[PDB]
Amino acid sequence: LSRFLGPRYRELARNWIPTASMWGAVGAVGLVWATDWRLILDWVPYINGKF
Amino acid sequence: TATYAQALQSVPETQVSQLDNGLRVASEQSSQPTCTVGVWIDAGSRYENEKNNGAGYFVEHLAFKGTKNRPGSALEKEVESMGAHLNAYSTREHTAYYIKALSKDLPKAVELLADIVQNCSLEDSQIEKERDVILQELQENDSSMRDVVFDYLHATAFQGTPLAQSVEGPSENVRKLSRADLTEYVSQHYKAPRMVLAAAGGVEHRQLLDLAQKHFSSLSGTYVEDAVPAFTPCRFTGSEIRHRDDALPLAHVAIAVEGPGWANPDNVPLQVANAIIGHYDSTYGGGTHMSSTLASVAATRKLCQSFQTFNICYAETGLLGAHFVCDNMSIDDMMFFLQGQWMRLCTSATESEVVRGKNILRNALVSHLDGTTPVCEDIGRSLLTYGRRIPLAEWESRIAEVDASVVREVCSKYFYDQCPAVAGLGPIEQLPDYNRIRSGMFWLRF
Amino acid sequence: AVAASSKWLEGIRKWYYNAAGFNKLGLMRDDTIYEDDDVKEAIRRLPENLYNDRVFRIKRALDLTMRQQILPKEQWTKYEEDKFYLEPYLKEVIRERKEREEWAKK
Amino acid sequence: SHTDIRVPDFSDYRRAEVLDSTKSSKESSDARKGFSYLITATTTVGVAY
Amino acid sequence: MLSVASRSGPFAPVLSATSRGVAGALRPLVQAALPATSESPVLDAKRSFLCRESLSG
Amino acid sequence: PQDLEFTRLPNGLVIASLENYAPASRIGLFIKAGSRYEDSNNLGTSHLLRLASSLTTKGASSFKITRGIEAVGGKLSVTSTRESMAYTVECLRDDIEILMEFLLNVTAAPEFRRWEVAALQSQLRIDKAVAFQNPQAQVLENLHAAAYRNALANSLYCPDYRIGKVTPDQLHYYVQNHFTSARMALIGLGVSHPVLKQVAERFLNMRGGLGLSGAKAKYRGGEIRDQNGDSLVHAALVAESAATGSAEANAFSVLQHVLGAGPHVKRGSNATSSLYQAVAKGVHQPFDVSAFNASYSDSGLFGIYTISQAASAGDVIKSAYDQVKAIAQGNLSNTDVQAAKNKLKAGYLMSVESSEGFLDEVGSQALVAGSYMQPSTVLQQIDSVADADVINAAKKFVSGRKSMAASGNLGHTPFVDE
Repeated sequence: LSRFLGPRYRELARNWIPTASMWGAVGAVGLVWATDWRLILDWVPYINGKF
Repeated sequence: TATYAQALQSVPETQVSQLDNGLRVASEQSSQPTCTVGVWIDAGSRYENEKNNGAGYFVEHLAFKGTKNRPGSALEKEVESMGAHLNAYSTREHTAYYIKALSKDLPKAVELLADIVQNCSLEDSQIEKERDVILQELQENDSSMRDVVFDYLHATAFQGTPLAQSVEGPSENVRKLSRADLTEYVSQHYKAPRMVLAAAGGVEHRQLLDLAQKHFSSLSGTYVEDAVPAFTPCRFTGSEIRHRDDALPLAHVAIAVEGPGWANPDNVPLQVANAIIGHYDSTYGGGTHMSSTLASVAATRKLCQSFQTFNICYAETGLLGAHFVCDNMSIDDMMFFLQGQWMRLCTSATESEVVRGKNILRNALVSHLDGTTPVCEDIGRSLLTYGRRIPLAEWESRIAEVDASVVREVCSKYFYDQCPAVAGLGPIEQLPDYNRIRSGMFWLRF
Repeated sequence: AVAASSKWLEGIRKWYYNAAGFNKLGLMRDDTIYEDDDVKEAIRRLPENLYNDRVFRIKRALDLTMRQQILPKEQWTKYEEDKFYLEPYLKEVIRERKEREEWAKK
Repeated sequence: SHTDIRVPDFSDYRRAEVLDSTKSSKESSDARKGFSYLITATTTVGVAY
Repeated sequence: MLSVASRSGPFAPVLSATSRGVAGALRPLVQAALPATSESPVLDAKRSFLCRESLSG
Repeated sequence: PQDLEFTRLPNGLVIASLENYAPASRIGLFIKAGSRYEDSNNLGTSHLLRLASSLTTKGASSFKITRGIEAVGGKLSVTSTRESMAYTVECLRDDIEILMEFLLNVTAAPEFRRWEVAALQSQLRIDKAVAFQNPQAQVLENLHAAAYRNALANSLYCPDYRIGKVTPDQLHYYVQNHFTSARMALIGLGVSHPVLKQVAERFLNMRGGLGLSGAKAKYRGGEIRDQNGDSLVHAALVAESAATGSAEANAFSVLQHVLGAGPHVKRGSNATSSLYQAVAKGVHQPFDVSAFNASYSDSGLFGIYTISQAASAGDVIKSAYDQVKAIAQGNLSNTDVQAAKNKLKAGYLMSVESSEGFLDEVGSQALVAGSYMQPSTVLQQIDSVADADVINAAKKFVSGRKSMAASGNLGHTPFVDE
């Protein structure tokens, strides 16, 4: 398919993949206190967040 | 058949000389029976204070009304009887008088120009006749909406500086300028180190230099009664003027950020960028297919009558922005699409856009220098601005080093988190609030 | 593009034309197309006599389906009388869309 | 006329680094537009309550 | 021999692709403008008159 | 150097090229077409043809013409008179071969598709209303309708009843009968002469000769008055003079500059204009006055043009007409004739300075006369005009039958028989 074909489609997606960890890692930090992810609160020694 | 590169080498060069006065004399010779010769002066309304703001424009009116040697209409009879033309203008920075004549009438043409700028009469009966001509010309300027809205943009971007004044001055100064205020204006600002004698066409440089030595050598070429102006810069202020008048059929809006001065090297990639935004008018034949995004949108939806982008430069500062005309229900959409094109160049600017914008700027520089009158004006105003004439081969090597990452860097420096200056003339109820305009300068996702 | 199956594959085309039943409602093949953006631009470019013929044929078929009825068999649209009136206008609209798309990536 | 229109004086509202009408405000603008601006940023660390 | 613009007075319109439409040569002939109150009115389909045709580049 | 290279083709086409060493190039195609060649059933076809240069051709779509010219920074413009049309292309020196190909598709193989022509009909209304914001434009279209019965009375703009009704079959018929090779000239300015010629042998398969003879124009001594709400009165008063390219046409050009043909000094009082001085003796209010000169291939008009206030319009026209009567009865100095020859000489050399004025000047000479003449020859024909011929051209105006057109508040404007 030549649906989304082109060197233009991955050129704006070339300069956005630095700020497309604002898509995935922001979801990874968007589920730290909304979820209480238990074994990745010891990602840091800093969060003794519940007593 | 030569190339474009070989044709830039065979352009004739400009020869500059100087007198003991300090008066500069420049020429470009090219094989023609006609010529244009004139005088360019560092004078303007930014050198006036609040007491004499209409002084330099009043003097330009009296320049062809008779001198000491040729009184009254005897100057007009001499120019007309040889088939020559005589013109003038005045900006905020410059003043020019020039003659288009035949190239064998050059000794008579230089003699008339030296007599205009040195020995003008400024008699009392002609001064009282000239007030009513100027007062009627101010009322005619109020009907031109484009001239009013650019006077509003200077008055709000440079609020408490000399650069906010108008060229013509207010109407109360016009009623009260005496003969004494005009003679002080000439002896202070019409000085030989601030003047340039330029010529283009069928001229020899050696002939113009000897004509300048017998007609201009009695200019005071010192700094007697010392009036060398301590050049104060002028600051930019983000602000707004709104003039609401619902009886007018269309609305005029101008918006700008602070831009670079004359000798700043950022000027060349900033007009590659303005050539990507472009201009539009509804008498164009190319609409909905045009390369510019703002032009193609305004033709498809019928959003405006016209728009244009500008690059106004002064010695240390400038204005960088756009002007458009539309109806009363289209102001919010046109401001939305224009601000979205500025943000799309601060990021995201592509290489094929920059190739088109470089080709536009090369064509606009060559097309301006066509004829003896625009070549002569480019000589006389580049020696007051850069101190030299920049040849066409040097403009091309600066244009050739612009690419897409340079355009992204210079547009982010001048546009992004900056406060604009806004001017509007009615019916402008749908012109957005300044907080909503200022928040349109920073983007959401980048 | 096989010369040995020139008549055989035209028998399957004529069979499928009768198994589909827009000809029983008095419709042509280009009446039944799904109207996306390229089809809606081709309808706007039709001449005024071909536009008015299409509007009446669709209205008569919608009225038959409301009543759960079909036309008499002598009024059915024949297979070798079906005019592809929309196909030259649609091939030109699509060629213009593909020209604006090679330009946007080159 | 429209040349009788000028902006009235705004001196008793300006920030203390733009009262001078002759300095061209090059570096007194990016080192100025920050007064009410971590005000906006340290607000949103307090909204973490 | 020559043009209609040399022996001046009969007028000409232009259309461009990227520039504005112009009418005539000597239609805005002047020293009707130095005599007082010659106003160009506000328009409903208004145009740019300098129209990039004399730009500095 | 390399002054001009002039060449007739065996099918009648004229090719002229001058080799500059300038960074820009210019190509122009000049055609004997325009509004004088239409009749009463297709009025306004040549105005719509002027606005249709970006439409789809056989070699390039309307998208590729707009995008392909803008990609190199070029321009495309059309200019028209009552007797000619001109198609102009300009760009830089290395891009001129691909813009020459776009110019040949527009003029030699256009398509006039139904939906594109129908979408362009509303541009006729926008283009006419922009032009008619100048009061000079509608006064000069009424003046040609008052002066002729046919074939120069047709307007440059489409009539109002006709907007919406110009058909694609009319556009195909107009180009087929008027865009032919014996009516055309191709002028280059930065291109060599061999390059333009093989360009020219790509439009000769059709259009082999002369297409349609136009009707000879017949003079009518009419009058058209247009009352409206403008603040000033515009009026014109002419008589029939002489065709272009004659010895009597040079005498009317000198007579125009004796009387006054526009100002030389910015905000000047027009000290050498004998028309302006005679009006300003008795009138102490804002006015303007000029001599009008229009020269065509088989006819011409000469007269006066006044702009005045409503209550003073009769005084301005009568004093301007009396000054021409003094020249016709012998009051003419040789000092005023020599000063008028200088303004006519200097104005011709200044109008050929730029590339735009030089290309139009070669194109008019190629269609009207079929040759090129150096400006040294043109300057000697002006020198040969005598004082007896200037007086004899003012006698043809005074005793000739008049035509008139006026507009504004016409309550004090005289009628043409008064």
